[PDB]
Amino acid sequence: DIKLTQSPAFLSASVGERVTFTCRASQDIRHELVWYQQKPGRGPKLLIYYGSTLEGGVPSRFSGRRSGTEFTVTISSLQPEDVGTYYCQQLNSFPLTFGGGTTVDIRRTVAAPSVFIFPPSDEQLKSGTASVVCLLNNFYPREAKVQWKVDNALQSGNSQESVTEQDSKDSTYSLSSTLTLSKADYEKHKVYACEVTHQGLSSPVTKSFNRG
Amino acid sequence: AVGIGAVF
Amino acid sequence: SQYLAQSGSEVKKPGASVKVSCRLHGDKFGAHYIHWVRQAPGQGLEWLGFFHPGTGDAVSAQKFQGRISLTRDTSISTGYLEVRRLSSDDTAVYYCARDKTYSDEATGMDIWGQGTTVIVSSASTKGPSVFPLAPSTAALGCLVKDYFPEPVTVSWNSGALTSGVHTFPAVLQSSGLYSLSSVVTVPSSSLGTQTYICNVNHKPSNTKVDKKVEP
Repeated sequence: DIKLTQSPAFLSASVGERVTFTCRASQDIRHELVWYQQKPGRGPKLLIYYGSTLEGGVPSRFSGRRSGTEFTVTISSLQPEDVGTYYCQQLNSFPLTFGGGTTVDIRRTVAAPSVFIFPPSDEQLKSGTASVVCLLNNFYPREAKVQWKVDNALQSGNSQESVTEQDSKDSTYSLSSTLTLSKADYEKHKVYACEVTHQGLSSPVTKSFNRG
Repeated sequence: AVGIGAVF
Repeated sequence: SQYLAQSGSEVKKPGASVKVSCRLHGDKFGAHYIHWVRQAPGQGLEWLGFFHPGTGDAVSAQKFQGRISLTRDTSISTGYLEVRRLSSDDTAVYYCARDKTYSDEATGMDIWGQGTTVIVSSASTKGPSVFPLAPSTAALGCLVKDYFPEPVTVSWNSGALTSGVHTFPAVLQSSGLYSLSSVVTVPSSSLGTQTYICNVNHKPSNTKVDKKVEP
């Protein structure tokens, strides 16, 4: 397999800022390289082929450049509709490999998440299970961390989380985390807390409750 | 680079 | 318009086989090469194979060789992707895509199908349980637990409440069942006064639940 190495993996910039990301082939692939743009929640779309050639419909803001085995795309001024993940693909030899992608988002002022904690419903407990949710709302830098503590004991492997795509309105992210215990286990402990660390926090915030 | 044969 | 219409979502058990279909509208089926590409949840793109829709000649990626087959039926302008001996690693959205086919060579995928999700799982179709996420500058929501397969849709007050709404990507529990939450942030002054209901729809199970979320 010819390997395509894309850098950086993630890229953030303001609207109207000039950006460039790179695709590097493990060996000469001539001009047989293509780019696809995948907007969030949608399918890939053809951007540039023959390494430098813009597909029809694609704005002049886009360009591409080949230097040897190194291929780059330049967006002269970044716009919100440019947001998504960019993949390069070599068409030179079988199999036709893909790069790992570069994910582009819009940079905004740093925003700390607003944190909320939800104890399980009495309804779920009847059923015999307890889900405790940690909400981290509207924080810009995508990177964020949750730690679950039960009577001040750090939990591992018993939780799951997911984060939204960048909100078009405020350019922020949100994250929800769920700690899931059996009803028997939930009732043996008092304090339930989620500890949040984020760039917008000079120190970690902890949200908690005592069941009962 | 690669082909699967000529179209027409 | 030239478009590619694919078959709908699938659920298959481990070890089973799947066959996806891709139909070309608006042009000659034999004029361009056609590719299959897949993307697993949270991962990147992966090339599977491509074929000559006129001749039937095809090439599959070495990784999948002997495990997949790419055919077509010219009478109906339709390509097919068969994947055998399925595992969890085969869960993905599978795309067919037309190649520009310049100079009788792979030039780039300029027309994409909408894709078909293929889920490899032992789970059987199950409607969700919906539990409130109760408030006490306030956040509330509903937890949508234990449903299969995706998707579900969530609205708030039948569509009247949009601003501040966040519905999260589902996560896959060890049970084979999905879980998601949907939250909304409202003025805390609204709490004892405004009524908040989340509307949950799961078509596979034909479940539609409306749950009123109060402090």
